[PDB]
Amino acid sequence: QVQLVQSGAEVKKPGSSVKVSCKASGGTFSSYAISWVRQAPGQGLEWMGRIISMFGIANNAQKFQGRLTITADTSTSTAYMELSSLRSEDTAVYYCARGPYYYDSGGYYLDYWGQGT
Amino acid sequence: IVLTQSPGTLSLSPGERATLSCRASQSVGSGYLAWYQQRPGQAPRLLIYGASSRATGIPDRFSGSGSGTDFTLTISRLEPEDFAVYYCQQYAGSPRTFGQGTRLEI
Amino acid sequence: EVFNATRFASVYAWNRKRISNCVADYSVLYNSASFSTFKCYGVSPTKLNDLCFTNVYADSFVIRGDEVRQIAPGQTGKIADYNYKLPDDFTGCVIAWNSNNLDSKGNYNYLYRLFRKSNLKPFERDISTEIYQAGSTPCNGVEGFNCYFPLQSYGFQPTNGVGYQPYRVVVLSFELLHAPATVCGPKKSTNLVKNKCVNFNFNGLTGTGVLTESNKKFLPFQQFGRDIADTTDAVRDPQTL
Amino acid sequence: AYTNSFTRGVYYPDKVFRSSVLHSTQDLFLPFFSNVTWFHAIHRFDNPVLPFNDGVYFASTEKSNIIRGWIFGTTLDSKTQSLLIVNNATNVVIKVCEFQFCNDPFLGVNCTFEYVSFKNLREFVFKNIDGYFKIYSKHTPINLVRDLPQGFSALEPLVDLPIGINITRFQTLLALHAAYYVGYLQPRTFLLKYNENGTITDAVDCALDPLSETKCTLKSFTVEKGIYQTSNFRVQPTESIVRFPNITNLCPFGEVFNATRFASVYAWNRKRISNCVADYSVLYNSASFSTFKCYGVSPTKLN
Amino acid sequence: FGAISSVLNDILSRLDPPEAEVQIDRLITGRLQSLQTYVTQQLIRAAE
Amino acid sequence: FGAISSVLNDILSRLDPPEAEVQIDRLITGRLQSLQTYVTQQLIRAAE
Amino acid sequence: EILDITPCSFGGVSVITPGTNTSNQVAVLYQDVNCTEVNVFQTRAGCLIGAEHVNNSYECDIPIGAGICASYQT
Ligand SMILES: *[C@@H]1O[C@H](CO)[C@@H](O[C@@H]2O[C@H](CO)[C@@H](O)[C@H](O)[C@H]2NC(C)=O)[C@H](O)[C@H]1NC(C)=O
Ligand SMILES: *[C@@H]1O[C@H](CO)[C@@H](O)[C@H](O)[C@H]1NC(C)=O
Ligand SMILES: *[C@@H]1O[C@H](CO)[C@@H](O)[C@H](O)[C@H]1NC(C)=O
Ligand SMILES: *[C@@H]1O[C@H](CO)[C@@H](O)[C@H](O)[C@H]1NC(C)=O
Ligand SMILES: *[C@@H]1O[C@H](CO)[C@@H](O)[C@H](O)[C@H]1NC(C)=O
Ligand SMILES: *[C@@H]1O[C@H](CO)[C@@H](O)[C@H](O)[C@H]1NC(C)=O
Ligand SMILES: *[C@@H]1O[C@H](CO)[C@@H](O)[C@H](O)[C@H]1NC(C)=O
Ligand SMILES: *[C@@H]1O[C@H](CO)[C@@H](O)[C@H](O)[C@H]1NC(C)=O
Repeated sequence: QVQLVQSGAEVKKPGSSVKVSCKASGGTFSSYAISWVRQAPGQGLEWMGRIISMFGIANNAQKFQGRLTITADTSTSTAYMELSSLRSEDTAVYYCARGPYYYDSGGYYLDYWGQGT
Repeated sequence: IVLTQSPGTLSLSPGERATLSCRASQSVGSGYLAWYQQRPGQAPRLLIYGASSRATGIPDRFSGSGSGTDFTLTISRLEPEDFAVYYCQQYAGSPRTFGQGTRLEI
Repeated sequence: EVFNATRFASVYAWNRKRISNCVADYSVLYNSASFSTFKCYGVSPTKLNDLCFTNVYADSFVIRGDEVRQIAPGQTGKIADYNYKLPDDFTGCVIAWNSNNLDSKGNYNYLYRLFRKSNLKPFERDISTEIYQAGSTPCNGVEGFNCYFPLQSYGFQPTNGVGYQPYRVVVLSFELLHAPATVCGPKKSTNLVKNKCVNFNFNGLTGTGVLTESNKKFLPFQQFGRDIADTTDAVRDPQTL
Repeated sequence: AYTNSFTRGVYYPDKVFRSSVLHSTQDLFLPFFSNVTWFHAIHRFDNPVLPFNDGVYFASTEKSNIIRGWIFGTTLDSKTQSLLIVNNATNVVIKVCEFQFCNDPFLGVNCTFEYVSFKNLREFVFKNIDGYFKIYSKHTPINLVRDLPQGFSALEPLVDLPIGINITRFQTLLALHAAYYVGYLQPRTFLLKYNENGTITDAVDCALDPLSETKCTLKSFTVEKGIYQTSNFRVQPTESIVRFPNITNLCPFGEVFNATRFASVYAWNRKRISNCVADYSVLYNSASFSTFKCYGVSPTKLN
Repeated sequence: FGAISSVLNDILSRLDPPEAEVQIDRLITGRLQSLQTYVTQQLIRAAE
Repeated sequence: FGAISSVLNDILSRLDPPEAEVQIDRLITGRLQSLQTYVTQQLIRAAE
Repeated sequence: EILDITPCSFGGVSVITPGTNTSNQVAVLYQDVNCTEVNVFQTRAGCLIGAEHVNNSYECDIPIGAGICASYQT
């Protein structure tokens, strides 16, 4: 049902910028706190950003603060991430995250993830 | 904050009662943990949220407990297809931090 | 365009619309029976037709079953205080009607924003998201009891119960002052008769007097004269100057 | 640089005509005998932004209409609503449309209603009330080239405009190949003297000096010999004492309220609360409570 | 005097009898009290 | 004077203004009438 | 400890003035307060500010109370 399309594997030159997509198909979109996570090969997963779709505002994780600009395009029901200052070691698999941001309904964090890049 | 788990891996034969606990360096809350089960080479899947509020679509066999600084996840009856990676995940505030993972081998 | 409008705004961002330079038929509003609650405070419901009002503002938002009584002056409530406060001396009519036919199809569109605005002066909009601010010393996460997201939203399902059943409400805000009256009712008017004891109502002033030409010269902007006792003595004829 | 107005800042407050009536009103006003800020921008001597605060008094001396614009903006960058007033050669055009403005706008020698149309002194008071922006104007011929004459001028309300903004800053637009006055309105009471014909010949302040409080209380410009009571002396409290007793015990309200069992109505249990510190903020904050109607005490203030 | 509008004609134009009575009873109480003060002033002064 | 509490500061406390105006107004009309009695007494006794 | 409550000091504010044609100078009379809480002259009527006390004797023109009278003179 819900899924985010996998990309073709990427290798990038140091110093460039990479754009990674995240598709949402099915279900009731724009009520979820779509976010952004990644996991390096052989290391645990690390969070980068959080997006409240209605007001389209995002925050960046401390470790990655100042390097990531994240936006969500409600019209195409997609979530976009922009990463600059790419290096040699940065080639890796990149994930996508989501879940409703509603309080007094418990929740706040849920799954509803896809497969990767 | 670092969410220190117990232990890195518990080597259990099928049917064992596996308590994959997870302990926090400072208090977080009793409706403030979540656990995700990552299938091999895939993306993790939520099973229990808010420390004890069982996520819908998951069997009762999985059951989380604990509060404050010490939390516990229990798997009551291991079956052969349950070997997989499990992650604890702080749920209160701050940047999301995920546990180091437990790999179940034969 | 504002009352029978295709789209209604949310309680989070209730739209405020200017209405000017238009003769207003309040009869079709009163006689039409589609309106569930039509309780009025500043004006009679029946006599909403004859009188003139300088400026009419229409406020649009959608409420549950409880708010129909909650949205009133001097009443206290979650949405009443935290979201949209009605002034205690509000002069106007609160209008509400059914919304099952248009809304509640799952229709998740509406949002209401609870705990963030502890105090709001009347007729004020808070468009700032401000994710936290519930109160505690730590911050930057929600954590527990320390903070929580104010912007909660309504969930309307085709299975919504009568108690949580949604209703559409439009509040017309009449500001009663002395200024050029943009809106008045559908009554044609007789010509001018002078030097005769005539019951008169000019721009909705009302009263009884003898109309005579006045040698006193208004400054061009001024409209209504007055006395030492603060009663109307000089008027500018609206149609002809 | 600073100088005093000596008279200026009196405008028609309400939408009426009054003949020979001494009527006292409370509204934002430029105080009598107060500093009005004085600037130059000639020869490069550019013009700064100013703190709008509650109100502004603006006075311009221009020979070749160098002053051409006014802005009342918070951030000035298309994020928030910005008004433009410009008066070019024969047309007075008023656009309160959302515009992208350059940071330094100069002339070389999202939108609601739109309006189109030293020997001389032009005085403008720009004010926004009740979501309405009202512009006051007055043109007066003067021979005192140096500074403001000690004369009384009344500014008529020209037009009324529905802008509705969070105004905080102010700037003036100038031609590039003057002196402009700035003061801040504060709530004060004026006693206005209308003539027979209604021109505002003279006005007296109500807080300016002990003669003025007497003039306002007597409600006349001329005050005869004698003693007059005008107001009340009052020492204002400075500090605040919040002395309460200190008790360790907490409220058993939580245990009673979330108790498993409550007694029946025919025999309702009576529970005594004493010798404990009780917080009613928790009770207000919880949203599970369907009904909170309170009679003796207002619900917000119980705690 | 603690009513919606000080002008009596305004009250008659805007509000209908069921709440109008409460409004006018406010005007009658205030204005009449002021009249009572004024008359007692006049009566005492006329005695003087 | 038929109010919840006789102390005016206690009326500013113990409840919010929107409902509080009715209690204050009852206090105001009672005290003002008390002044009317006391002052009119003063003028007549002063005339004596 | 047993504490007395004494209400904060107060009194009427009276303005002493000659006719506005004659002058704009003014003297303020603070009733029943010592001349600390506020040409400052203290009399039993109250604190009087802006007036020059003289022990010379003249007929009363404007009465201050407590035997003090005010007048406009060199
Ligand atoms: C003119 O109006 C438009 C909208 O009518 C303003 O731009 C919009 O800004 C919102 C953000 O709140 C965007 O979601 C819209 O896509 C924007 N629309 C367009 C057409 O840009 C715009 O800022 C206003 N001002 C100017 C100078 O264009
Ligand atoms: C609103 O539109 C509906 C369309 O079905 C119509 O029946 C109704 O009369 C309209 N109301 C007004 C006030 O025009
Ligand atoms: C007015 O300006 C003068 C000098 O510019 C200054 O001494 C005085 O303090 C100012 N007045 C106020 C009230 O600040
Ligand atoms: C004056 O300004 C308006 C808009 O600011 C512009 O349309 C017009 O062409 C200008 N010139 C004249 C002569 O009106
Ligand atoms: C008031 O203005 C009129 C305008 O015609 C003038 O005739 C009259 O003399 C003026 N009154 C005074 C007192 O200046
Ligand atoms: C008051 O002033 C007028 C001038 O306007 C003057 O003619 C008159 O003599 C003055 N009164 C006294 C008592 O001096
Ligand atoms: C003046 O003040 C002091 C205390 O500040 C007080 O003791 C004294 O009684 C006051 N003077 C008079 C005349 O009361
Ligand atoms: C007036 O006061 C002065 C200065 O204190 C004193 O020298 C003189 O004796 C006083 N005269 C009278 C008449 O009280």
